[PDB]
Amino acid sequence: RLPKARFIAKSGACNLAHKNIREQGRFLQDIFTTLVDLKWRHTLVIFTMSFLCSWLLFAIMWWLVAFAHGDIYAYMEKGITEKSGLESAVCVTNVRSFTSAFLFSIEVQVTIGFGGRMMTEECPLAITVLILQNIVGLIINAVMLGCIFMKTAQAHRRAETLIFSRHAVIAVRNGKLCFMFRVGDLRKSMIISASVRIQVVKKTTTPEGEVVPIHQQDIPVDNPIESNNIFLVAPLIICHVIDKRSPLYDISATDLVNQDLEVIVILEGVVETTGITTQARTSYIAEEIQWGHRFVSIVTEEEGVYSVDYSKFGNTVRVAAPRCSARELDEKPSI
Amino acid sequence: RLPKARFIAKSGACNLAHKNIREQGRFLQDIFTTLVDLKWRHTLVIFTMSFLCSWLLFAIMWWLVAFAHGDIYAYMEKGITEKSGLESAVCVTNVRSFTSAFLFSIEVQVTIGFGGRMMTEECPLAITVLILQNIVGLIINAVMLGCIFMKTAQAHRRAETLIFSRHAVIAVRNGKLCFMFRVGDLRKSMIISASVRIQVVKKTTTPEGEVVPIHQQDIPVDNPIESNNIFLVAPLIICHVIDKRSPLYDISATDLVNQDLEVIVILEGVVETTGITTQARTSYIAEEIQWGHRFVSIVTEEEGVYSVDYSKFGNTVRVAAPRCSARELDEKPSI
Amino acid sequence: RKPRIRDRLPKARFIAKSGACNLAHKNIREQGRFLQDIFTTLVDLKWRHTLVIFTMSFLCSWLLFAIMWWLVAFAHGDIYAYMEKGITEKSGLESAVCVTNVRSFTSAFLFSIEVQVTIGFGGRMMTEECPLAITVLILQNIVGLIINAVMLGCIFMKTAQAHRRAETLIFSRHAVIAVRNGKLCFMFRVGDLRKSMIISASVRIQVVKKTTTPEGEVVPIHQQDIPVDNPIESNNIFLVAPLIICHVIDKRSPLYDISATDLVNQDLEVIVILEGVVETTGITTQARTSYIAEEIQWGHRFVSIVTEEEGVYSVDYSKFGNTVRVAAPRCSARELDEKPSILIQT
Amino acid sequence: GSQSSKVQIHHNTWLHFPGHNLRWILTFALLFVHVCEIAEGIVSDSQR
Ligand SMILES: Nc1ncnc2c1ncn2[C@@H]1O[C@H](COP(=O)(O)OP(=O)(O)OP(=O)(O)O)[C@@H](O)[C@H]1O
Ligand SMILES: Nc1ncnc2c1ncn2[C@@H]1O[C@H](COP(=O)(O)OP(=O)(O)OP(=O)(O)O)[C@@H](O)[C@H]1O
Ligand SMILES: Nc1ncnc2c1ncn2[C@@H]1O[C@H](COP(=O)(O)OP(=O)(O)OP(=O)(O)O)[C@@H](O)[C@H]1O
Ligand SMILES: [K+]
Repeated sequence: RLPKARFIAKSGACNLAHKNIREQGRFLQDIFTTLVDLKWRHTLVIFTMSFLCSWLLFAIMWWLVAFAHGDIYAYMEKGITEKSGLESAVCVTNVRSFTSAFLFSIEVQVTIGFGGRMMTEECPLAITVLILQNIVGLIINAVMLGCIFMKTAQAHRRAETLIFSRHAVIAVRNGKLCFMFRVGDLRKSMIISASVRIQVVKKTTTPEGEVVPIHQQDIPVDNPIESNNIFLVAPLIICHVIDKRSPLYDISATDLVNQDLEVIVILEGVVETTGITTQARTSYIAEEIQWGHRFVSIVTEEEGVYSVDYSKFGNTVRVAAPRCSARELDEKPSI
Repeated sequence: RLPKARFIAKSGACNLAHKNIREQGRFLQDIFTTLVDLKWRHTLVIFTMSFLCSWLLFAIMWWLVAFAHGDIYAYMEKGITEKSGLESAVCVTNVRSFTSAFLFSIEVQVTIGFGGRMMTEECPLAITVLILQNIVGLIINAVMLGCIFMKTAQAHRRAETLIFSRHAVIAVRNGKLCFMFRVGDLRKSMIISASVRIQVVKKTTTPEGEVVPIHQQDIPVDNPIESNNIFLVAPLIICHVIDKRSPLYDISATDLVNQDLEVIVILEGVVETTGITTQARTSYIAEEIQWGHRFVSIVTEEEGVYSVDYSKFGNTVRVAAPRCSARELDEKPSI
Repeated sequence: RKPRIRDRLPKARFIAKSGACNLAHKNIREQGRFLQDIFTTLVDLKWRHTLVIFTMSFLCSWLLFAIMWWLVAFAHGDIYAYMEKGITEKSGLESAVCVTNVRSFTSAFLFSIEVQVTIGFGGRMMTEECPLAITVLILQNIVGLIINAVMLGCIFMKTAQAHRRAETLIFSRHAVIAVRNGKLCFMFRVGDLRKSMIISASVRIQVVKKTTTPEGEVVPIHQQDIPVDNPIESNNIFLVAPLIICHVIDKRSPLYDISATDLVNQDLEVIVILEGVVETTGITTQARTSYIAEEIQWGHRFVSIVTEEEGVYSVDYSKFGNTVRVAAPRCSARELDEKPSILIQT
Repeated sequence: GSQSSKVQIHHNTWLHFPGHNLRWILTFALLFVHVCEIAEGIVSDSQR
């Protein structure tokens, strides 16, 4: 009872599955690419995690660093100043605790700098770790800043919202059959140089043995200059007539109830403000197309101005239709 | 009243009402989205307000935080000497007001850190407030920097300038009819890979009894290779010749007043200065269609250098012509 | 193939199978390499080199202006005023130490760090006496902000170009020629590895050959297009699974002359250039491959790579270039076309 | 692992047999030894 595998699921999102792909690998730089495009929830945590980590790490490099040069002991043994004058060799002035060291750490990699913890010039290793901490702080700061700007740059583009009607129809226009979906639009800006292509997916044997397993023909759509452009403000009805040249030409009234057909439709174009290319895909399997009922009018001239109504986006009514095939209807006049 | 509703208004806009659609829900991301695309008379205001609000809020927090631990009391009582302010017991050193705490907050936020307002490791809660405010300050700084840079990157994207005409002229040209109009350009740049499209909107009722309220027919544009690209430096005269099969083939040549018609012109391109796609458009209703008049030659050699004057950009001249539709021109050789 | 062994250089390979344009330009009017060029090389470095140039630049600026500050705190008679240990610092207050508590180049360097990266430890401040020091401080901060901005721009632009990883478009290493649907057909296989689709795709197939003209001219490297044989004459293509892009030739295309023996000595070379814009990046990409005469394993036919799994199709990529040598007529390019009396030369 | 070019499914044991023996037992032992050290430390700290 499983549906025979569909090439493009009804909600776009082509559901193919190719394996044995030679594992190209897992490029060392890949984490950064994954890092750039995260939910804002994460890029407001990895920020905090990176900063807090670096701070703590350099702090530990730092509380211990104060101990080694004799700093902790002078303050502790006597009074800081009442009993005695400074040893004057303190690496960073008044750096009392592995708490105080942590506090000091915040000044170097965050560029605040209070002043009560100066850097003397005796201990060279201290100068080395100062250079290193400052460089790391700058690199981390710049990388995080670039990430935050990328995820504030891409706040304009959100998502493809191009809506095809649920299922197709098949009717007669000017004494000949047709095939209709109903494309449409949602947001303010029109699409630019929007284009439409209709492909039929089928299993084609060949009179010379070859049997293309899942083979995709392209078929023309209807337009009085045979051009695939389009310009949509209210939903259109993009027909694509069937004729002797067309492949659907052998479909039948009964056979469509159990048939191997797959009419994918693709629509391309850009969006004016964002200036970004985009495309949208969808389909029509044999179960989904029901013959003889044309779609229902939308545009209504209100008193003031035209009105486009969505209440009946996919509504259908039956209409006269002959049950023969495409080649049958044109087979003979008397036919 | 009785104004038949135009599909798209003469001054470059789309005016068809969006009705009855479901509410997708104003997602929270939209707020940031609308922050990004603001004109500069609001961006600096929101910028400043955000900075001031953060400053003041954290200053109030520090004042409270130098309240519960009783720093504030201690500074006040010991006026004469202060005994080194009880050996700097207070969590934040030398803060002993609100305004002073405000100065401390400004120092910590904007990375100044004067020094009189040193911070000790005496109490933990102060460290927690410092870390919190620091990280929030960095996030606000990064966000606002991103905003300003996004605005900077869109300096070139300014507005749209394409000079159409208020008059379509149907005068004879090379032994047939035409429906010309004038297309101009103001900016010094040349639109790369421009295209033109002409569409006709009118109500129609299909032979099989289905009615289509509006219906975009297309019409070809004349070009000696049937190519819709174009090279617009000077004003140009688009002309959509009326062959036998064109929709305008049965106009009431001089009873063209009560006619349910509209012509739409759409020009697409990408500007070679930015790279952004762009599109201009307009429409001609019946009442704005001069008959018999042809457009007026403009291009004039002046002193051996070509001159183009827009003073006479869109003014026409009446010139005698046949008054019968092309069909009334197709029946007999001399009709 | 000893003749080919000595003929390894003589070879009609206009574009290497990798894709580059193996050519040689010369006698050109190289105006020079203006300054801004170097800056562009700064953008397109790799991470190890960018990090090195970054850190080296910061350290060089710090050390240089520290040396300058050292000279400054020398000339103002400051180091001596400190060195006078009659007291802890007996007359070091009135002498207007140009920079407070600057004792030796190490200390001056600590001050340089403290003034460029906006740390500011306070223990050593500029004073109200020496205008020269104020001039050098202004210069320090201006150069600091410019260098900071430029390095930030570099790092950012190496971050914003993280979408680009590598072009991954795959061809059948070999061509194939066969008979399909009653007539001779030229084939090739095209597949993709990236999950993302390729919008507005297009392909073009061109023949590169040395030509002759009846008028007398010869065009050395002549290019001529060929149709891509889609159902409704359009160079569009949907790429979910890999497929077979067949440019079948009748008369107008230059395949009428082909004789099976001639392929070894054949001079024509097929070039394929396809292009499209990637959906999730916004970049227009273009991939090119070369089909040399030595790689055209005539007479074969391609294999099938689509199988019904449980509910979802499975696809292989190992069997790309594997072919089953289905029997086909020989040299029928003109014989079958210019139909003999039988009109069925096959 | 949220964006890469590999077999998407999660199924592997590349060099696990000489490493499973290593980690799975080693870390546990190690975690055991760290627990032991925690015990000695806690009781000693109470003593001192
Ligand atoms: N108001 C609407 N806004 C957006 N999409 C719509 C709307 N109405 C219908 N659709 C589209 O119709 C498709 C299927 O709709 P659904 O099956 O939920 O309702 P239906 O009435 O059973 O089907 P249909 O609406 O197509 O007749 C969906 O892809 C959806 O995008
Ligand atoms: N000098 C000009 N430069 C650019 N565009 C022009 C110029 N003159 C007219 N146009 C455009 O032509 C269109 C209509 O021209 P029309 O023949 O109606 O003259 P008009 O509109 O009365 O002139 P105006 O717009 O100055 O009142 C207008 O939309 C206008 O933008
Ligand atoms: N599963 C796959 N993974 C990676 N590359 C592939 C795969 N299948 C085919 N190719 C590529 O297709 C090209 C030609 O493949 P061909 O049809 O010759 O199969 P092949 O004989 O196995 O190729 P090769 O000899 O290069 O391994 C090769 O360059 C190869 O890179
Ligand atoms: K970008």
